[PDB]
Amino acid sequence: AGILFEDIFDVKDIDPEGKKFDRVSRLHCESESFKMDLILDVNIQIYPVDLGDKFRLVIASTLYEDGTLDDGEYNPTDDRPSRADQFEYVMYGKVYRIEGDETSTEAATRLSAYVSYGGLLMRLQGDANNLHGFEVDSRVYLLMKKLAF
Amino acid sequence: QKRITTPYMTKYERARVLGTRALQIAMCAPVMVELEGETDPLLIAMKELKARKIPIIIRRYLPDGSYEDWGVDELIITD
Amino acid sequence: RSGYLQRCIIKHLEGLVVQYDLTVRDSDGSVVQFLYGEDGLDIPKTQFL
Amino acid sequence: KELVLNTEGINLPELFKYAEVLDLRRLYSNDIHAIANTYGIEAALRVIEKEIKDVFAVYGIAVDPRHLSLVADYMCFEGVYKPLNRFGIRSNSSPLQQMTFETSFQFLKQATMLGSHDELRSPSACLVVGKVVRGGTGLFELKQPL
Amino acid sequence: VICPDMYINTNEIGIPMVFATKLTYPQPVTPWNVQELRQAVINGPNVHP
Amino acid sequence: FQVRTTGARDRVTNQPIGGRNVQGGIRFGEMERDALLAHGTSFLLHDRLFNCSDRSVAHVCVK
Amino acid sequence: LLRRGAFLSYSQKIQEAVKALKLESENRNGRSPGTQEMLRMWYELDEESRRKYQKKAAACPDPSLSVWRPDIYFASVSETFETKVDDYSQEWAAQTEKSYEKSELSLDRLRTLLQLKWQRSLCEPGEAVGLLAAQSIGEPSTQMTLN
Amino acid sequence: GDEMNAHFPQSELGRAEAYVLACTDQQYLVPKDGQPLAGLIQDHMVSGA
Amino acid sequence: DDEEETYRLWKIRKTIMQLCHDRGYLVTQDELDQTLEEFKAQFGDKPSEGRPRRTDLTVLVAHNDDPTDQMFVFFPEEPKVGIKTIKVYCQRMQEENITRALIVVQQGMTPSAKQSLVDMAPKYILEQFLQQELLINITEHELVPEHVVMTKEEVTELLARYKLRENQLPRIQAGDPVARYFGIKRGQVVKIIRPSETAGRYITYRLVQ
RNA sequence: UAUGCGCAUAACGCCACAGAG
Repeated sequence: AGILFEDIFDVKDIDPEGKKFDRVSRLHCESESFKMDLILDVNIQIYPVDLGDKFRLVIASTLYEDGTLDDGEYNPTDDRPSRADQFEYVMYGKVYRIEGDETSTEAATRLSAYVSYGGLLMRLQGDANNLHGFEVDSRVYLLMKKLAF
Repeated sequence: QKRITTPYMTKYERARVLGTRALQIAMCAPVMVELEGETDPLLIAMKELKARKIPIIIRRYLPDGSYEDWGVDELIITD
Repeated sequence: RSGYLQRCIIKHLEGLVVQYDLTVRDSDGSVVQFLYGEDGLDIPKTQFL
Repeated sequence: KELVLNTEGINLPELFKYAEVLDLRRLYSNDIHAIANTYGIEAALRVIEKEIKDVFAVYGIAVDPRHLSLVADYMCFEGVYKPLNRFGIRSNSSPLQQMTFETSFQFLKQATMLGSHDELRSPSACLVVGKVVRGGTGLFELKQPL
Repeated sequence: VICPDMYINTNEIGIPMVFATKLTYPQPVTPWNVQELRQAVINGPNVHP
Repeated sequence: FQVRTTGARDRVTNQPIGGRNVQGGIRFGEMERDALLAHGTSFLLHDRLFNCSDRSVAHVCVK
Repeated sequence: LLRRGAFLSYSQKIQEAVKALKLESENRNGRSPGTQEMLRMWYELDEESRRKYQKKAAACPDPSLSVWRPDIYFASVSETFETKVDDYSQEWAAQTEKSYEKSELSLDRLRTLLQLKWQRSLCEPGEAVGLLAAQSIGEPSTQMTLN
Repeated sequence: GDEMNAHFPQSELGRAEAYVLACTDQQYLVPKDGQPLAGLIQDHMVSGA
Repeated sequence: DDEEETYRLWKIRKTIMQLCHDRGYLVTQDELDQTLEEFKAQFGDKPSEGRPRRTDLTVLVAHNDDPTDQMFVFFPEEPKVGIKTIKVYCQRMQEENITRALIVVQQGMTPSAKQSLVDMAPKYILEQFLQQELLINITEHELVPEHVVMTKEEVTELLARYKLRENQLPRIQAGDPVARYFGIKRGQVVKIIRPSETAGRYITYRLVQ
């Protein structure tokens, strides 16, 4: 596996700061298993999300379970199996900051991690025991899929 | 005596070094570098400045009348 | 009004150049500043300092 | 939130009586001649440099401080606050620069009466006689080694 | 008169054929630019270059 | 539009003449002189204001 | 802002409470008897211990730009720039421990970066700074209306 | 309807200090306060935004 | 009157004490920090009654290199000072072999006595100050930088570093208020530490002409 | 100096109006 994070989220609010970019909704979500909360910009033309939607959010370092080869080059012609075949909405972006709170006690149970998917931003905040695989300038894949319950 | 001015070639000195050397290559002065098909004497003078193969002496006059001599080989060129 | 002012200021301050000791001197050797601008620095290059 | 006196008119040693109520350490004035006769010439230099900044700052214009320090160091070179006009150019070394500025016949007449010498180092005097100007690419010479 | 142009670089100017066949430069003849100047002499004063 | 390579000269100063109907020269005036002194290009003023207006050769007694 | 001197320090810190003892005399010429006693002690009671008060009350050294030429002496920067680089060194030292993904930069090579950039930002000899100052007072004056 | 003068330097010295000193690439910052003065204008700052 | 002339005499004593310390004369810390109550304790109050006489406030400071060159500071009694008073002051100076004094007048001198004070030799260097221009020390102002007179060994290495003539160096007048404060002869070079805003401190040099 | 073919022709200022940026 190259999965950096995996959880089931639930949309608690949509655009709270009220900025309303066209084709983009900001989803303030909140987790089920962990203390995680999500802020996520999605494309709502190609993949619309309503209030109260429950979706499964996975963040991976690669799309291939047979060894994290980590190309970063995009062939549309590769019909080899991927992680993305089991998901509905897949992005790809760079982690541009991670931060938390510490006073001589490192990673003191809060660790934000800000990821930008080509301009569609994302923070994933929570306990730092789940936020280990993230570092700045790293490439990650967002992989979300609505759960039908 | 010890030369107490800047070890770097100023921007006004490389203009006049390239001007004088391109005027020399405008006459039939021998070219110290390999011409890779250039026909402009400025480009040849820039290759000679980059290869440290210009022999001209800059005489830096101080405002009392005194001077000190620097070759372009012993000045630090930048971009 | 803005042109004659600039003409007068140019015809006074034209001789002032930075010498090889870093002193801004007039054309007769008269020392106006011992370092240019009291620190010696160039205005286009102090922007990221 | 301090309180400030502001007088329309200038008498610098009159306010020295009231040193117990007024902060005379931070006295300021527009008149550069009053500051030059009360606090010296190196204070009048900073008054010049601050007054030009206050002129341009009404209009949101920021001229860099090094230009103002050079202009004030030139106008206070001789120990007095000198104008930049045809009466402050009488002090100049080069008769040709005085002629190319203003009243060329009067400076020509003075240079002829006094027998004035021009060393041809001014930028005006080098362009009258067709010689390369000393600033820029003319502060130095190039020598060819034999 | 000046007109805009985006499809030249920022360090460039667009010179017309009216001016380009009238403004000359005194290029001295060296053995390493005599083919270019020889083609330029054959073209003459009304054909660019 | 106008362009002047060489041509007629003023009969007093041997500098080019003014006008495009007489096929004359354009000025490189005082503020252009000032702004080119500010570049530090001194041979470019020497070009524009001595080699391309009036470079004459006088005879002096050196004594 | 306060004043310095050898005799000033010797009278200030040392012989103030000593002459605070009573003397019972008059002013000779504009001077207290305590000042006259401190002049007597300074003249006679010191011999090569006034070198201590001489060196402990010496003037601040000149700035580096007037002593060491900034074009040929590395790290000879301005005093304002040295204050700024020291403040940013103290403030940058916190972020390499706090903020994540440290960037293989040190304190001393950062100082060397800033000092070499300060040395390279100097005016080249030849620069007509008077034309630049003239055209920089004159050109904004076209954007200034009248009264 | 503006007009611009194009002076054409006739010596290698003038050319070499027009390439080095007075080039457009070196005039990026204004000497007044060191701020940029070359930059894109009207349509570009709308479509880039 | 009283309580105003005592304030004026206190301020123009404190200022000439700061002046004499800045010129390099031996002045104690208590004599610099003299409060107005300590001034009423040392010298009298009621100058109209005459417990402080201006004859009684004449000080004699001495210089820190050697006690051979000491300096008077005279506060003359008459408001308008003529040659008749400065002849008496020079007769006081010739007894104790004093080569320098400083007269603090309360209205200005006559121009004949001004030319008299200039007309004394190098044997008698007499200077004059108005009382009004001693109510505040001008060197404590925020715009006035620090002025340091240079020894002839420092002027030599100055003119040797820049390969410079004294004709080329900037000028400060000898009637300049800070040149009159520091008591600088013509021909001496004054080092000036400017509190710069672009740099921290800036050393410039001016010659007294 | 320009044009034309060494040759032939033409070799400008001052005011005042109007205009361009």
